[PDB]
Amino acid sequence: EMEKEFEQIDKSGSWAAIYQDIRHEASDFPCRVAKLPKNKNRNRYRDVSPFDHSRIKLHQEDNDYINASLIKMEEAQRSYILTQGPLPNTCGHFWEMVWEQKSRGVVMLNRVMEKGSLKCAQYWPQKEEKEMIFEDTNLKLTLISEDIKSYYTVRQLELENLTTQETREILHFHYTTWPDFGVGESPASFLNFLFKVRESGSLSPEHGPVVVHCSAGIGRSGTFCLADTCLLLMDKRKDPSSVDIKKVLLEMRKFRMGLIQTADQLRFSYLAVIEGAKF
Ligand SMILES: [Cl-]
Ligand SMILES: [Cl-]
Ligand SMILES: [Cl-]
Ligand SMILES: [Cl-]
Ligand SMILES: [Cl-]
Ligand SMILES: [Cl-]
Ligand SMILES: [Cl-]
Repeated sequence: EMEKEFEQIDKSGSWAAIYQDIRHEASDFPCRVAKLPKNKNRNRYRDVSPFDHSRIKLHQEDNDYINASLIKMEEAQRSYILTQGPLPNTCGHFWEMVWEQKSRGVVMLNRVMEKGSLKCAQYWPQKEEKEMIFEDTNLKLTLISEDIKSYYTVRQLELENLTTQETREILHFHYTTWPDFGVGESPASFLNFLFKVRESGSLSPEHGPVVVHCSAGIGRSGTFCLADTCLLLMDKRKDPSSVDIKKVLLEMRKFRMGLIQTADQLRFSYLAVIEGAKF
């Protein structure tokens, strides 16, 4: 069904056109807080801001602002936090959000440098003996172990609230092989990565929402959540062919602007959901 629609779009070459229809129909909500002067250095890209209604608020006494959005998919019964790659001055905010929102997993979809450009701060420790302390938000983060695989790496991190000395294990799922240009010929390793995140329990409703990021927190991140939600909808619905990817994406874009940044990414999402549904 969805498969048929896919071929028709490909035959007619109308990916660009469908994607531009999505951009035109997308919600527009205010982002007043994101745009306040005092928040200029908390945004990686001035063109990518959380809506006020869905922005994650930091709890500590201080500016509550982080560039992160809660995406609550009602029907699919899953929530995600989509955020930008942390900046050198917002790594403490980032981990503070993970703590306060009770996330179990963090999903990273870029390498810290790609095509020789910085997309994200080194916001986690690379060596066991060199833990990170975020003095502004009073948190300690330790690498406990890491499982480096061919197409992704999973790290076990210990996050300690230095105020309470409570500790939590955070799973860091780092997809390290998203192509430097365009998207993957095949969705196979992206889909295997998604299933590994699922299998870990990080997406379970007993935890806070998974934190998902890339550089701006809308393109690859949008792909990840879009595919995951569509696959949920396909397995839950009495009629699985009723899942409309374009509608699911528009619904997601009520919570954060600009999810899926290119017609290729849109096409890749279709591919990933189609291939995924089979599995
Ligand atoms: Cl201000
Ligand atoms: Cl939904
Ligand atoms: Cl492997
Ligand atoms: Cl699941
Ligand atoms: Cl990215
Ligand atoms: Cl739908
Ligand atoms: Cl857009």
